[PDB]
Amino acid sequence: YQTSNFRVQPTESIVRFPNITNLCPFDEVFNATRFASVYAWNRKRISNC
Amino acid sequence: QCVNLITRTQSYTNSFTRGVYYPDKVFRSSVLHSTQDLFLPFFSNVTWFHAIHDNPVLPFNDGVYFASTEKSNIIRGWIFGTTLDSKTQSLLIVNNATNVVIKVCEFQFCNDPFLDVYYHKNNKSWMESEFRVYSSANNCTFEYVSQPFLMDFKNLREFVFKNIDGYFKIYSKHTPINLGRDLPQGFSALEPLVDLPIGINITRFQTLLALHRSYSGWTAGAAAYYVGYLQPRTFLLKYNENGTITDAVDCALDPLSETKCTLKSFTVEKGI
Amino acid sequence: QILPDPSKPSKRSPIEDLLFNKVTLADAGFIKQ
Amino acid sequence: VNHNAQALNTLVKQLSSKFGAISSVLNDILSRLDPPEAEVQIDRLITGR
Amino acid sequence: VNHNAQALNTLVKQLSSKFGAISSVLNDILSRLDPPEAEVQIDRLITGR
Amino acid sequence: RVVVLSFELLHAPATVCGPKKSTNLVKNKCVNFNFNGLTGTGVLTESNKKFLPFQQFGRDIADTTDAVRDPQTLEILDITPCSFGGVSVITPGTNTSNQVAVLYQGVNCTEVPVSNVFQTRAGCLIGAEYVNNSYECDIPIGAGICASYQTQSQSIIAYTMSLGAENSV
Amino acid sequence: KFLPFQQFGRDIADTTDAVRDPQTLEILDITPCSFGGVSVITPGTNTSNQ
Ligand SMILES: *[C@@H]1O[C@H](CO)[C@@H](O)[C@H](O)[C@H]1NC(C)=O
Ligand SMILES: *[C@@H]1O[C@H](CO)[C@@H](O)[C@H](O)[C@H]1NC(C)=O
Ligand SMILES: *[C@@H]1O[C@H](CO)[C@@H](O)[C@H](O)[C@H]1NC(C)=O
Ligand SMILES: *[C@@H]1O[C@H](CO)[C@@H](O)[C@H](O)[C@H]1NC(C)=O
Ligand SMILES: *[C@@H]1O[C@H](CO)[C@@H](O)[C@H](O)[C@H]1NC(C)=O
Ligand SMILES: *[C@@H]1O[C@H](CO)[C@@H](O)[C@H](O)[C@H]1NC(C)=O
Repeated sequence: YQTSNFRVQPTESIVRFPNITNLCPFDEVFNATRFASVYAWNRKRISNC
Repeated sequence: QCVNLITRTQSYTNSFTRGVYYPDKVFRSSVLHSTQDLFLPFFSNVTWFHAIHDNPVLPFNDGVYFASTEKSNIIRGWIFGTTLDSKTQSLLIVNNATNVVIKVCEFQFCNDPFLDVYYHKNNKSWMESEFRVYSSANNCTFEYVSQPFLMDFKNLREFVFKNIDGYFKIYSKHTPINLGRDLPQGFSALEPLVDLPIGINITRFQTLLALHRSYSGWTAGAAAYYVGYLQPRTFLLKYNENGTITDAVDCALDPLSETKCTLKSFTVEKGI
Repeated sequence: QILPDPSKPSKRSPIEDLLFNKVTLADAGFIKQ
Repeated sequence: VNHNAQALNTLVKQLSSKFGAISSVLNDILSRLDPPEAEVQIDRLITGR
Repeated sequence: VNHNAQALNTLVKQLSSKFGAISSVLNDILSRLDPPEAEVQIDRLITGR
Repeated sequence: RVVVLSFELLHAPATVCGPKKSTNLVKNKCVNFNFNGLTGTGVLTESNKKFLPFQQFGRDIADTTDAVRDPQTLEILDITPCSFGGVSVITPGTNTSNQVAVLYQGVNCTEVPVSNVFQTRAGCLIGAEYVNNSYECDIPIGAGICASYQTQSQSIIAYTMSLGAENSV
Repeated sequence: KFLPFQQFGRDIADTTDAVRDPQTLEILDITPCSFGGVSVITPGTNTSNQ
């Protein structure tokens, strides 16, 4: 008599993503040799990072 | 600066079975898969331009198939965009024989965009300037550099450009051929070398040319290239054991091809 | 041609061997799946 | 053999049909929507299957 | 002959039934309603048919 | 010194945002995996499939994912589903005995835990003792195997069935 | 031959197959336009592509 079904339950989860390599950091904007005055306040675009 | 290429020498040719590419990044082995995508239909009409030193205006029309057979790098890059009057973003792709440069911000684009080489002694020489390709640049949201597209017989270079959902996709292939009967009869699928999250609207394009100076010298040259257009069609692609598109069927070419797509096989037995 | 062949591992006749080759079985995966 | 194989393939490929619901995969239905409004979509998937 | 004719006539008659939709003429559902409701009504007709 | 970060989430594709992290890759074990947003469950195994360098997934004739490429180690991993099956209970009548055997249909005996464990082609048979005899079939189990209630204390035995008494005319 | 008060014309399956013209008072049969399956007769591709 076919009484039930069984499953093997997944023990644990894994998550994998590619190497964390290409970062444009904020060291270039915080470790600046000299900042910019307010009337000429420096501005940088940050994209694809 | 802006000395024009007043030349088209337009012609028309058969596409045969050329512009097939990989529609996704999925491996498949020994399978026949039906894909409904933007393809270059079999045996369509591809325009064959000869450029010698006007109207280099071209549309985009859901995507472009581009091909060339020039031995050297007379063909360099491409200009893409809806309207090219420095109002909205304009893609620009350029090769400098060591990398490839892609920019997006609006450019002036003097009405015959072309590069020049003009041997120097300034640093050493050979900087291939840009001053009147587009004059000005501002508000540049994207920029990209890579190993150059136009690498390296006859050496057919095929490119497929399309623009979907803010992504500019570029597929290509470099097939060395011998008979040189323009587009050869056979099969060769184009792998997806680049995807760019550019998010701009592309409607017109143009190419770019080299034009060395004599010693404005601008020594004359000849560049031959084909352009075809892509539209939505269903194809039956045949992936071999390794995952390579080895063959394809255009389901709307003729009644036999529609039968092949219905049976989902490349061989059909006697019957109705 | 119809009697079992003893040389072969499975004791099938030549005609039965031909029959089993000629039909390509699909859903016969039982022990290992 | 072929008739049964194609019946099974029809059954399997009918799993990925939304039957009018907002999507076919159950996990997307559950995460995107709250339990009451995702209940309708899940019930439609259930009756279709 | 009669059984075949009866089956075909029942199939044809099933076209002029609402199946819970507010009309049985797809043109009426299209014209008199809006997508977020005409679409659902048409889908219910499709399920019935 | 003051720095102000201003965030644009315009309708163009997004390209700047935080690390996604990665946890380690458990092979030979039914896990709940997620490779670059491709989620699923199953047993990950090393494979000899050769993807093309731009190809990240593998698909089956029925459009289900058979393989992945690990986004860090450029390695192809086959994915098999976890080991579901049916469970049948073999019994002599309760008029006879309260003793039973269990068949786990179409699964390997190794992964059974959800006493006389035998591996048939119908599945894993538990609680029946296999014998090197042959009787007329009593309870049909599967690929040539039957079960019966035997004496030599009574127990449940599994055997390969006998097609009949041999006879040479 | 419609009766002078009739406008439509219906079949056994309750589909219109005649109309009286409101201007010339003429009766026009209505026939569905045309349709049907399309079959491809082939010898084997092992034999011809015709
Ligand atoms: C450079 O930036 C780092 C950020 O981690 C900071 O700790 C360090 O003090 C900075 N050094 C200089 C010289 O700006
Ligand atoms: C292009 O190449 C030339 C020489 O090959 C080089 O001087 C120049 O810097 C390159 N341009 C870019 C943007 O990399
Ligand atoms: C790719 O397919 C060819 C036949 O078309 C075969 O000879 C070759 O071995 C395959 N590649 C590999 C890595 O086996
Ligand atoms: C059972 O699993 C072991 C290892 O897990 C394997 O070696 C064996 O072949 C398997 N048997 C069957 C019938 O699948
Ligand atoms: C990822 O980083 C690891 C460092 O352990 C390195 O061995 C591996 O080659 C890298 N892979 C990619 C695809 O960057
Ligand atoms: C309708 O008008 C036409 C003129 O366009 C006329 O010839 C015809 O007799 C009229 N019929 C009726 C029923 O009014």
